[PDB]
Amino acid sequence: ATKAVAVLKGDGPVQGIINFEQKESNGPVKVWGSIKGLTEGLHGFHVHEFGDNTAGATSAGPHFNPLSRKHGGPKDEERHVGDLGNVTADKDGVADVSIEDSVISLSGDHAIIGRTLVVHEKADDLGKGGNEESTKTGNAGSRLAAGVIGIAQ
Amino acid sequence: ATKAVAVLKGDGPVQGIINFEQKESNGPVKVWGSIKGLTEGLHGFHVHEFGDNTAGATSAGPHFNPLSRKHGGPKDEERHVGDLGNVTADKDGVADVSIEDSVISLSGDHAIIGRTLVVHEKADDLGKGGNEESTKTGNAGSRLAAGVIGIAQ
Ligand SMILES: [Cu+]
Ligand SMILES: [Cu+]
Ligand SMILES: [Zn+2]
Ligand SMILES: [Zn+2]
Repeated sequence: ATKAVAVLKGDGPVQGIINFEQKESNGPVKVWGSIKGLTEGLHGFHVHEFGDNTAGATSAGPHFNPLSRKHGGPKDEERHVGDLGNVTADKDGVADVSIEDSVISLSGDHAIIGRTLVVHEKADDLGKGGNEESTKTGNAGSRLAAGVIGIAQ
Repeated sequence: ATKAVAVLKGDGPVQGIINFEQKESNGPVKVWGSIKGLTEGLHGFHVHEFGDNTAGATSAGPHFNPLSRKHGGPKDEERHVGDLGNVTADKDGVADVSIEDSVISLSGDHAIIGRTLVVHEKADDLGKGGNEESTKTGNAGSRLAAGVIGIAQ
């Protein structure tokens, strides 16, 4: 199997460790971990194009989009590769993340290795907001914490 | 061209930004930037295998060594792929980094993308120390700051 990890950090209290596991290179990627310090409810959760934290999460660029599609939810065919949807924080501000995605990969020329995982201020509307921003960013708001996705064992 | 970047941070004052650029996939990588907060003198500078920052630099594992060789300096045939030698801090604690290397790559199956760049407390003896530790780590001592190597624009 192949594995990766991202340590999420930002200017505020939001932080966590997200693990990626891919049993087979043709297979789904399991994404799991704990993010704390979040407001209760939904938060946009995306892989952004660049593993560049020189200006914090801002320098990460847009959602990772090698197929040049519009923004969607992870279940949509029309989505960015980076569109992992939302994660949900409980009443104590903890998101016990558990996602399985068949579009992202840890290998190949479209790998998310070396790119940036971002958790956002607000819910990702999954492209259903009826404006141009919805089909670009999902209206998820600011970037609360980010981490470069690294090779793990 | 292919570009990457690592933002070095740690538990102490040591921090910096190191850029990577590779014009051709079978050509050299230019490595440049700045590191501050260092003691004056030589500091070991390596790519470690894993981009796992969950325990800071400690979780990055050993020097990246896909070809199973002994530790050396960058200009030695016998070296780890990750062996980038020493950077030099001036009297103000600032190391201005300007390296060209033809062993590391930003692409291919042994790419350093998603792995960890680490700056160390002591000089790297470049494998010439004449003890077991020399041919493993170069006696570079503790890891002062580290960053996962990410894809840059
Ligand atoms: Cu995002
Ligand atoms: Cu090292
Ligand atoms: Zn998107
Ligand atoms: Zn080495």
